[PDB]
Order: sequence, then structure tokens, then C-alpha cells
Amino acid sequence: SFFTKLTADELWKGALAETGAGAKKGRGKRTKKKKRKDLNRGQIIGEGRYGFLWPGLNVPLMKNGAVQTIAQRSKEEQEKVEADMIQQREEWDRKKKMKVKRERGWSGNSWGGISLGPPDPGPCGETYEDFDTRILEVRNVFTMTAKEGRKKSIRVLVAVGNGKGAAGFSIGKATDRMDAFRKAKNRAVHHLHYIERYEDHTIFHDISLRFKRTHIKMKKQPKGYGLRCHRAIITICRLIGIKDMYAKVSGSINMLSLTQGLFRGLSRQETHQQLADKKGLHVVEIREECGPLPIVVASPRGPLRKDPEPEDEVPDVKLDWEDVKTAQGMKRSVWSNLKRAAT
Amino acid sequence: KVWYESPSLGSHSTYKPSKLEFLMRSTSKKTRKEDHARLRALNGLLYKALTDLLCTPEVSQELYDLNVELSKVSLTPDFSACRAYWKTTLSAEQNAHMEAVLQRSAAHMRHLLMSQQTLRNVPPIVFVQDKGNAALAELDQLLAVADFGPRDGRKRAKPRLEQDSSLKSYLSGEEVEYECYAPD
Amino acid sequence: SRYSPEFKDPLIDKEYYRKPVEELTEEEKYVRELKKTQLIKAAPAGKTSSVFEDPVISKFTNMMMIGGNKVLARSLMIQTLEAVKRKQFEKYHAASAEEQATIERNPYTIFHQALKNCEPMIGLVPILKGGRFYQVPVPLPDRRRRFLAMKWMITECRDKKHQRTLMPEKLSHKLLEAFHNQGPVIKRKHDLHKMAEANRALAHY
Amino acid sequence: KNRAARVRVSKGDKPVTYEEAHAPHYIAHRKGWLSLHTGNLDGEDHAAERTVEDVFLRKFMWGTFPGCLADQLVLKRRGNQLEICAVVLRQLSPHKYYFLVGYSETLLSYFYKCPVRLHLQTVPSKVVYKYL
Amino acid sequence: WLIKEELEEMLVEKLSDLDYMQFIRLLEKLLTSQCGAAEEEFVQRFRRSVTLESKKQLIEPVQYDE
RNA sequence: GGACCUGGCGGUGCUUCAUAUCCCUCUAGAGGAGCCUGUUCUGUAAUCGAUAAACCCCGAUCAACCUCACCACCUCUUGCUCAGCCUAUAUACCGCCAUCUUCAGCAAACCCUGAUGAAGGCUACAAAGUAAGCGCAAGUACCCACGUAAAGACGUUAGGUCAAGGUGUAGCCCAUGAGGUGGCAAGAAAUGGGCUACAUUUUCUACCCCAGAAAACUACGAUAGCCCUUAUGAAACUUAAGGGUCGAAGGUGGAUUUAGC
Ligand SMILES: [K+]
Ligand SMILES: [K+]
Ligand SMILES: [K+]
Ligand SMILES: [K+]
Ligand SMILES: [K+]
Ligand SMILES: [K+]
Ligand SMILES: [Mg+2]
Ligand SMILES: [Mg+2]
Ligand SMILES: [Mg+2]
Ligand SMILES: [Mg+2]
Ligand SMILES: [Mg+2]
Ligand SMILES: [Mg+2]
Ligand SMILES: [Mg+2]
Ligand SMILES: [Mg+2]
Ligand SMILES: [Mg+2]
Ligand SMILES: [Mg+2]
Ligand SMILES: [Mg+2]
Ligand SMILES: [Mg+2]
Ligand SMILES: [Mg+2]
Ligand SMILES: [Mg+2]
Ligand SMILES: [Mg+2]
Ligand SMILES: [Mg+2]
Ligand SMILES: [Mg+2]
Ligand SMILES: [Mg+2]
Ligand SMILES: [Mg+2]
Repeated sequence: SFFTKLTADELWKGALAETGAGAKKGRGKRTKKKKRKDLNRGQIIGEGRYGFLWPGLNVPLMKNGAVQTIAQRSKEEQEKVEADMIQQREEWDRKKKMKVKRERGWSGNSWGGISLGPPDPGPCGETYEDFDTRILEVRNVFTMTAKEGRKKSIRVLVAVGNGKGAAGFSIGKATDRMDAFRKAKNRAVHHLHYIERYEDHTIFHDISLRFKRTHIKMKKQPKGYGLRCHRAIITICRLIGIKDMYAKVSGSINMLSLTQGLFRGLSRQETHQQLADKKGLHVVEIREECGPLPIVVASPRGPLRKDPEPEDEVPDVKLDWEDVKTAQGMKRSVWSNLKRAAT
Repeated sequence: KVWYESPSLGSHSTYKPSKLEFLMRSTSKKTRKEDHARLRALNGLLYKALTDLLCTPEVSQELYDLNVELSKVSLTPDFSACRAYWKTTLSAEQNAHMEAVLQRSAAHMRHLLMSQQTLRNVPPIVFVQDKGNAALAELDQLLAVADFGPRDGRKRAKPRLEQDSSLKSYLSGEEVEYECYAPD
Repeated sequence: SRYSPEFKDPLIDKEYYRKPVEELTEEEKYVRELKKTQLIKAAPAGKTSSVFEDPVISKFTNMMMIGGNKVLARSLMIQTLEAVKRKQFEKYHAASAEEQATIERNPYTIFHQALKNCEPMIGLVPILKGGRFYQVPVPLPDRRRRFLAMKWMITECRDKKHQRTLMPEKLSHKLLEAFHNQGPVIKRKHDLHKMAEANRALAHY
Repeated sequence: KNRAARVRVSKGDKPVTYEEAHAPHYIAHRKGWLSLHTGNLDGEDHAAERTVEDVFLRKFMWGTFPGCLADQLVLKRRGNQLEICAVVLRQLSPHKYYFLVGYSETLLSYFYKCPVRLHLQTVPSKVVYKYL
Repeated sequence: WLIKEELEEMLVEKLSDLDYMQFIRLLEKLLTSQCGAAEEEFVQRFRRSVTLESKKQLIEPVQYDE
């Protein structure tokens, strides 16, 4: 019956079944899902199976200065039109099948390490094109609710940085994963740290700190050493602009504790100029590649002390057994000093 | 502090229990657990203050001779009146005399509470006889008057392990003027 | 209600209005100037300013009314008052000059006194203490006492014990009995009080 | 919960027209009728026939002007005249709108045996009353 | 006294309920004082006259027959 | 395994409440009888759906044929349809709804606290929240500004409906489709709702409220049974109305329970 027919919107809303107890709690999963298709997309008003040529609707109204008359395509000429529409339909399907594949993260199914692009431009014509965003953790958090039972939300941790010392991180929370991505990355650029870098490639000194239960030990390294660090530290270091560093993470490997523990340690590093000013002495760098040449890296801006720094015959500094065990060669590990891709 | 918590952040805030504050208070505000404690403690002070006034001879020689005992004292949280339950004696006639003396004394008692300025802002004091013996007083009064007449296993997956393809769809594919009159 | 809360009940009392101004107090003067600004409900069809109006009989009539049949309920009431008066005129003419002085012939006086002799002072109401309901002998408010005297009188006359006796004869006979502190309804009052005395020990519940 | 002809609250991104935004209880209060004829007046006949004709014309115009209608049709009957008033978009060329007007008026005049006129009002975009 | 929805239009701002009460409590505190003429035109800006309909019954005209 | 959070639950505390409302109080009922009607069970060759609140005179503002989807028998095969299917799945859905709701909350976008932990965000003499939108509210309908309707979000019950229609998936295609004839729908029983009663505030007649009779085995009381007639229909022991005959249980109904300001 003609009167029992419905519109396409009604038919797709029913067929897709996006509203319902199945879609309320995700009670239904969709390895095979009905996908909405616009069936009026490639359709031309006036074109039908019979192949009639209606002047002014599907063919031009005037031809050679005269009004065209009703005509019908030949059986052969109409098959070509039908065949051409089928090919155009598979070509359109091929255009949708051709989607550019994006680079993966730390692993194929992991969100960690994936770039989210620059943060969105602020309301007052503010822009962050110089900043890159990286995901550090995407978690599904499940909240038990008084009336609705277990609900699913997303907690995301992302880090931002411009590669020139300015970097930050923020947590994002939302019911949708892409709304959380927006919140974290936009928020992160308003909580930026500035990180001091020695010669714009490494840290100024070895950093050993604990944040809660996560211990991070970082070592200053020369050029060409690369980033031999926990994968998250590698990601964060590329955003900061650190090229050469060793880091060892022990204790609880909690991504959030690691991130904020890392930023706390990198933000409290004393530069060579700060050391020179504090002690009113020259900071002299001795490099084995340059032999005995003394390279003054920093000099105090104020007066220069005349009394040498006391030379304690033996320093009362606390040592790391891992560092000492290595220096002596007693540290044997099949996993240390393994060949890895450039980082 | 003790197992009973006393770390209130607004600990120094000046407790102001007045009838006017209730009208400017936010009924939307939900009372804290320790907000009751401030009310409960004030009620204890009102009990001690009335109880002590009761046993001193000078305040009112009529009041002292009665040897009145207060069962309980609970100030209204509205602050309209200070309820002051007084234990009811078994003697039926004595419950009226005690009550009458209390009502007359109550008016002067409120002024005497201003003498202790800390308790100055006291609402009108109300005395309530304990119905345990008082309710029976009303009945027995009617009981004698009354005329009694001429006597004679589907597997349930873990929600945290539930697989999702949101990343696989993300990683698989990057998702996909001039106006003029009489145009020819 | 179709009356907004602003509507006040009408005061139907001729005397209340003819009272001179001088006798009025400063409080009564304020109430009178206030009502001139207030909305007044329409007077109900039941009550009028008539000098023969009796609110108690009008109430007893409504408690006898079945299914909104006021005409029948009113007819039964006036037939009862006529039956009471005729029974007293017959007792009056048959009596001696000495006994005649004690014989009441006004049915309104008999009706009121008959009910007042049936009003129960105290009643049994279940006050709860300890998880159980104990029929505590509780004082009765004035409204409840008057209502119970009417409900007991109407209930007794509707009892099936009366066989083919019309209501105006039953009710008249019960009113004159209760007027003399006699009858079943008077017994119900006495027994209710006696039960309330046997449960005096339960007044703590 | 009532469902009939109620566009349900969403995230604030769904544009609804004035007609779509008003539930049935607002009919005759805030919104008028989409068809006006005498069949539903007391003592008047042929309400069933006017109703079937109206259901057809709405389907006919939806499929005859595919993707062009920006709102529901307003159907007016005076005497034996049938006037169809439609709010359409400005995407189709004017030649195709004139073709379809001439075609639709003629075909409907012969189908229902009455003079039929079609009145087109063009809008640049669907008029949005609110974002539900 | 003007209602909150009328104060919210004189000020052209949104107000809380407690904001309204605080303003009224402060105006009442001003009337109890010995306010002069300058302090009386100000308070009347926030007093809205309440027009009361009279409950007095309307009397029908007295007509005359033939 | 430790600590903590949330939810659920507690024969868990305290406090204040429900306005036809949880208890008592007020009025008329149900629960007992007959009848009407629904369901269950049983029965039958002989639908389906609803089925605690939120099913049970419910889908039906309605089944003698038809309706009809059931059963038996017979028949047709590109079939009223560029077929058809009341076949499975309401736990794939649209559509339209129940329910808390006789609620007042839901909430995008931001901001802040907890070390940037799961989490949390209020104090008015105010101490971190601001909030579009939706609902309530307002407005409108009915006789007012009252009342009654209408309205009532998000969410709860994978609540109801694939048999209104439509439709995803799966299945049938000489049959799970189509047509014809006849037939089923009863009551050992149980139960829900309703009607009529048990009578004297009643029954009959006149009247529409100043009457006369009736009033316990010829009273009250069947709208039941049986018989006849009429109405509708092609078709009526069957449906309805009326008349005749008949004159039964019932004598105001335990625990329990419904509605009304
Ligand atoms: K709990
Ligand atoms: K009953
Ligand atoms: K549904
Ligand atoms: K269906
Ligand atoms: K289906
Ligand atoms: K019943
Ligand atoms: Mg892989
Ligand atoms: Mg409803
Ligand atoms: Mg029964
Ligand atoms: Mg059934
Ligand atoms: Mg079933
Ligand atoms: Mg079902
Ligand atoms: Mg149920
Ligand atoms: Mg048949
Ligand atoms: Mg049939
Ligand atoms: Mg079939
Ligand atoms: Mg369902
Ligand atoms: Mg209203
Ligand atoms: Mg309603
Ligand atoms: Mg409303
Ligand atoms: Mg279900
Ligand atoms: Mg078949
Ligand atoms: Mg009969
Ligand atoms: Mg016939
Ligand atoms: Mg008989």
C-alpha cells in the first residue's frame, strides 16, 4: 500500500536501533552494525528506469534555440546510464573505503603516545599551533550510581609542549572519549611549566626524586645519547625538547604519579647560572673530548668570592647502589643496553 | 582531637543562634554532622542554667520550695521557644500548682538568663509537663466525673575487559561563493 | 474547593449586626472594618437566619440522610419531633396536676437533653507504645462526644431488631427513653465508660 | 511518558522548527492547523475523503520535491479550489521549480478533479526555532 | 514593596532571593529612622501602590412601571 | 592481601513527615448470596497478546457468519501487489505508552579543591562555584486569579506492544503463502471486577414530594431458568427487547481490603 510507507528518516531510525535498552547501557555490542546510508545522494530529479528525457527537469529545456520535446532513451543508451550509476556507486564506496591510516602509539591498541594535534584556538584569537599534544593514559572509569547502576566514563591524561621548554599536562574527564581529549589538551596549555635545558638538549644535572610511591632517577647525558627512558618519559621529553637523557622508573609505575613527579623534578633543576650566583664562584666544565681545557659555563653576576670552596676530603653524599654496581661492572642484566630504535 | 571529629574548617566562625538568622539562613544548606553538636551542646547549657536557677532559694522562694526537677530541655532549632520539660508529680493537684508557679516564674526567668550574658539571646521559655503522669491526670479527672450508670549460568564478562574498537576506527582512517542575479 | 483561600465563611446572625457601635471594643471594631474588604462565601442552602433554626437538629438530620435524600431525612426528623410532642401531650393530659409540672412537652428540649445524656465523656483509642496497639482510655473532645451521641442514636434505630417499625416511631421512643436516662444508647455510654475504667492500668500505653 | 509528536531534549545541537518544537497539546493554543477545510465542522460531510486526500498530497509533494521542502505543507480548500502552500529551499534551479509546479498542479488537478494551485515560498535555509 | 521580578528590572540584573530580602530589610531599617524628604522620594521608588477593588455591592437602579 | 571510594543492603540510629493519608478517626463499599463479565485451571481437533505494584469489562468505544489471526477437510501456485508470510526475535527497533510522577530534578560548556587519586564543589553578618537548555513554574482550556484538566524532563523496570502500521536480523516460497465449507470457544473448580439484592429512610400505584395500599412461605428478592412473541440479520435453542411462567439463594457478610476533602 502507498499509504503504509514511511520516510527515510523513520526507516533508518528504526533499522539502526540507536535508541533503546540496547544502546542505553551498551547492552548490545556491534561487530556487525547497520550503517546509515543516504540513498538520495546520487539521485537526480527526473531520472527514472524508463529513461524519459523531461525538458527542463533532467535535460536542458532549450536545444539549438528551440524548446526540446519529450523523448526517451533507447534501451541500449539506458543500460549504459544504469551501469554508469552502479559504477559511480562502487566508486563512491571505494572513496569511503580509502581512509588515511594514522600512526599508532606505544602499541597498536594503545592510546598512549598518539598525537592529538595543537590545542584549540582560544576565544580571544589565541592560538597554540606551536604546541603538540600527546596522550599518556586513557582509562575507562566505572561509577556505581544510585538509580542507574554502573555507568562508564573516561579519564584521559594528556601532555602538551612546544619543544622549546614549555610543557604541561592535564587530566580530562567526560562520558565521551573525544570530549575528554578536548578538555585535557585545552586545560593543559593553561598550566604550562617551563623546563630548563642544558644546551637545549639535556637536563642540567642528575635528578633523583620520589613522588608518592613512584621513584624517578634521571641522568644528564651528552649529545647523541638519545632518550633511553620509560616510554611515557620519552613522549614527555619530546614535548619539552630534551634530546639526551637516561631515566629509570622504579616503585609504583602510575602514569599520573610519573607525569607529575617528572614535571616536579624537571621544574626544580638548578641551572649553572643559579649555582654560580648562589656560591659566587665560577662554574667550570671539564670535558674529556676537549682534554684539560677549562670551559667556564657560568660566572656570578655579583662579586666573585676570593676564598676557595672547602675541599672535603670525602663527601657525605648518598649514593645509588645501582649506579655503583654498574660502575664496578657487578651490574649484569640481559635487558640493559639492548639495541633499540632511535628515540 | 578525639574519635569524635573536631577539625572543622570554619571552627573559628562565631556561632550565632538567633531567630533572625533562621529567616536569613539558606534552607537549601544541609546541616553538617557537627552542626547538630553545636545545637546539642547549647541545649545542655540551657538545661544546666535552668536546673541551677531552680535550686537556688533567692531567685524565687516559691520556686525553691517546690523542688522542681526538669526531665529534659530541648531548644527548638527554629529558635522560637526553649522547650523545658518538667517531670510531673504523681499528686494530681500538685501538678497544677507546680505548673502555675512555673508559668508565672517563666517570664522573670528569661530576664534572669540575660544576667548570664553568654546565654542572653534566649527565646521565650516554655514549660511542658511530662505526660507520663500528666496525661493520666486528665483522664482520672474525667473518670470520676463520668457516669458509669447503675452499677451491678550464562557467562558474564568483566566490564573492564570489554573490548572496544574506538581506537581501531580512529587509527584505521582519518575520518571523512559569489552570488549574482540571473545567473546563466 | 472552588473558593480561593481568600474567601471567608459567612456569618449568619442578625443580632451580631444590629449590635450598637458603642458596645463594640477596639478589637471587635477592627474585625468589622476588616470584613468590609474580604471576600465572603455564598451562604449554604442548609442554614438560614430563621428564628426556628437549630444547628444540632440540622446536623442530626444530615447524619440520617441516605444518598443525598435530604427531603426524606428532613421528613423523618419533623415526624420524630411531632411524635415526641404527641406522646408528651398524651402523658400530660393523663397525669395529675402535680405530675403535670414535671412533664416536658417541648420536643427540642427533649431532643437536646436526650443526646446530652448519651454523650460519652471518655473513649477508647489505640495509642501505640512498644510495638503494639493498646486501647487506651483517652479523654474525648467536645466535638467527638456530640458526634458519638448522634451516631449511636441513629445506629440503634437502624438496627434490625426493630421489625417493621417506622423510623419516626423508633427514634421518638429512643429519644424519650434517653431523655429519662434509660435505653440501649444510654447503656452504650455506660459500658464505654466501664470499659475505660477497666483499662485505666493501660493509660501508660 | 508521553511520546506523540515530541522532539525530545538532546545536547543542544538539534535544530527544530516552530511546528516541530510544539507538542500536540499546544495545537490551537500556540500552533495552528496544517490543513483548513469544512469537513470537521459540525453538520459537515466528507471528512474521511478530505483526510485521505491530505495524506496523499503530503507524500506526493515530499517525493515530488525531494530534498526541497523546508517545512510541512499548509493545505487550504476554498470552494472547489485546492491551494498548496510550501516553504522550499533555494538549491534547485528556478527552471526545475517551474517544471515541478506546472507538472504538480496539472497532475493533481486531473487526479482530484479540481483546480489546484501550488504556492512556493523559498528560504535560504531551514528556519530554526530553537536548538533542543 | 516591589517584588523581586520588579527589582530585577529596575536594576537590569538577576538577583537571588536572599539578595532581595537583604535589600528590603535595609529599606525597612530606613523608614524606622527619621528620614527626611530626600530620603523619602528614594524609598517610594521601591514602593508599588496596591490598587484594591472595592467589595461594596453595586446597587441596581430603581425603575418605575406603567 | 592492605587502605580507601561508590553502590546495594542492614531483624540499621536519630529526626521530621505523608492530608483521602502509613495507623486511628469520617462516609459508602468489596470480602458471604444470585447474576453479569475477565482471568486461571480443567476440557476441546480448535488462536494470540496482557498477566506484582504498573494484568485480570486489559488490546475489544465489543467475536452468531464475517470479524479471524485458530481447528478439520478440500482447492490454487508469478499468486489483490515489479508477490506474499498475524513465521521467530519487543533481549535489534521506529511508532505509541505504562511506571515512580499524589516527583523536582536532569544538564552541555567552563571554573576550582583533593599533591592534578577513585572523588568533591554549601554556609547570606556567606567559606568556589557560574551555568545555556529541558522539566517544574508561568501561560493556556473549562465557569475566575479557585478547582479540574492538560502538562510532567532525565532516569528506573532489556516494563508493554513485531498481532495497529512500518521495519533490522533469521526463516517459509507446491507453503510457515492464498481461497472455500464446516466447526471451536464448555465448566469439576478457583479467583478479580461489576450489577441486583437481602427490605420499612422499604415495596406497588397516582403524583413528581401534604395520597392510598402492600408488608414473611401469594412479602422483599433474578437483568437467572423455562415457554412464547417481536426487533436486526441471508442465517438467532443462541443476540437484544417484551410478555408469560417460575418465586430460588439471600435476612446486611470473618481475616482482610477499596475509594473519597
Ligand atoms: K553505604
Ligand atoms: K459485601
Ligand atoms: K519500544
Ligand atoms: K509491528
Ligand atoms: K519483524
Ligand atoms: K464482587
Ligand atoms: Mg595490532
Ligand atoms: Mg499518562
Ligand atoms: Mg461476592
Ligand atoms: Mg487468554
Ligand atoms: Mg503470555
Ligand atoms: Mg510478552
Ligand atoms: Mg509487572
Ligand atoms: Mg469461516
Ligand atoms: Mg468465527
Ligand atoms: Mg498465516
Ligand atoms: Mg521492552
Ligand atoms: Mg490555575
Ligand atoms: Mg492528567
Ligand atoms: Mg505545568
Ligand atoms: Mg521484556
Ligand atoms: Mg497456510
Ligand atoms: Mg426474566
Ligand atoms: Mg426474522
Ligand atoms: Mg413475590
